[PDB]
Amino acid sequence: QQLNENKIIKLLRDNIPKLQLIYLFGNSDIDIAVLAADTLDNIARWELAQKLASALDSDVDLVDLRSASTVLCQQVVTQGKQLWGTQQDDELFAVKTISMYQHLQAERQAIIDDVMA
Amino acid sequence: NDIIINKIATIKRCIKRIQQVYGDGSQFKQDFTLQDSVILNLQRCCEACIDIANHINRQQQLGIPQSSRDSFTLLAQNNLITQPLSDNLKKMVGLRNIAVHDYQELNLDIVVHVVQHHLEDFEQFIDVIKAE
Amino acid sequence: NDIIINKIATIKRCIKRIQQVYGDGSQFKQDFTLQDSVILNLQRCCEACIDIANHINRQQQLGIPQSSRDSFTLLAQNNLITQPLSDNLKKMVGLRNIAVHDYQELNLDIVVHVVQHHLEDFEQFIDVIKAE
Amino acid sequence: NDIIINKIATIKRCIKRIQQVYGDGSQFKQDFTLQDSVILNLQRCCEACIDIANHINRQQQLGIPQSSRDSFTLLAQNNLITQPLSDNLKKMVGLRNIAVHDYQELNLDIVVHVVQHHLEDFEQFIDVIKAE
Repeated sequence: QQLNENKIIKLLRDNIPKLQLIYLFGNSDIDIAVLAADTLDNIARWELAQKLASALDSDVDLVDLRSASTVLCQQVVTQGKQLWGTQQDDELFAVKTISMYQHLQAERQAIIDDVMA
Repeated sequence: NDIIINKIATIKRCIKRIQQVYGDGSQFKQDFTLQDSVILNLQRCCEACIDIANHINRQQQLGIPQSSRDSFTLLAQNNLITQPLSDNLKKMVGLRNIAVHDYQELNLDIVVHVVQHHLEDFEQFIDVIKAE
Repeated sequence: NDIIINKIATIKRCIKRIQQVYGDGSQFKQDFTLQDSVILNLQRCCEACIDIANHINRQQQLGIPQSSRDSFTLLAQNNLITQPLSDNLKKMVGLRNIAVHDYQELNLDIVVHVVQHHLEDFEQFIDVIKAE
Repeated sequence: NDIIINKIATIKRCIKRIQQVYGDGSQFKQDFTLQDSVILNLQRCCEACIDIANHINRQQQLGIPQSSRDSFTLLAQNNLITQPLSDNLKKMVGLRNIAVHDYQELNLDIVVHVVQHHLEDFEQFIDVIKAE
């Protein structure tokens, strides 16, 4: 398992320029999230996900924490293990996501109340 | 509906405030109070647009929003607003999140360009939603 | 903590901005621009306090709050800040929401009273978090 | 919980998509594109139901589901759903596998029967999970 983590870390670092954070969350797909100084190209992001999946012999979802939704970032913050990156960036991203998720929960409360009877 | 009317009036008032306070824009980079007023009224416009979009999504059960930007995506893929207008409103939502959540140094040139070229998007959104 | 340091610096700058723009308060209820500036800086103070509360809650593994007021509630339940300070900060959050989202008629007298008597709550929160 | 909300919203979206693309059914058995859309959205409904069932089995610690059908058996054993509803969801389980491949001559009648008689089962699962 730890050997699998190193493959993920090095594969992401060797293909993502100016990479800042690598989180691992989630026999099906391996759930990886990344934050860099830029937003990954959608097609290129999926291509890197498929490269990771072929290297690990298991499905892989690569989450761009710069373009992903607030709910997904909140899930990654709440359960994701940080594989790579400084703790300062981790704390910054965590507090950003928590504050934005609180404001969003304030925003979308009526819709959730309506759809859930 | 009445909530949509109130939020449309709020957007119009905030746009008038932005246009009145900005002036010719010479003293913007110099007066911090002017910048504060313009930023707050832009944020208010974004909040009112988000509230309108969320009320419409709740009225028609278009789904739940995954983010503040998503509140307009759920409109775009329902053929209620055009993709360029949706993308511009999502740009406004990104600016608003930058302003209030402070996860990046706020860029004043972006603010000037949005004031000069993106309030038209708020008025287009008013036009589109008014004929509900 | 560098994040706490930067957030405290933001709160201090915004407190100074509120105090300077308000001045003696003779033109406050007459000039909407000063009102907008003070509202925006109060929002900045509130958001920075909310971010600090969320950071401290995640750091000490006290729980991830669903609302911004729940973060101050957690800080109080864990005896990190006092209940009166927690209630004061949560009512400041309520004032910010009133002023920004406009779900009730904004009372400028409350903004004046907060400028006169309630910035000390931000100062006290800074001094309590500083001596962690 | 956000997972359950999103999965319920996805089931609702896919049921609306099925009901819209199918229409009255006069053009369905003639156009293969409508059949493809209906098959895909039915499989999406079934997969989302299985996901909700597995998440509830893991949440309330009802047991370790040996299969995707056993995930509904765990819900039925603890009287969270009725046995007829569990058996109908198990019916839907076989729908996704059968409709993957392109034996059109058999599955067409089966897909029509499912669209006519088994969307109420998805809605009923949505309703009974909603009460949690």
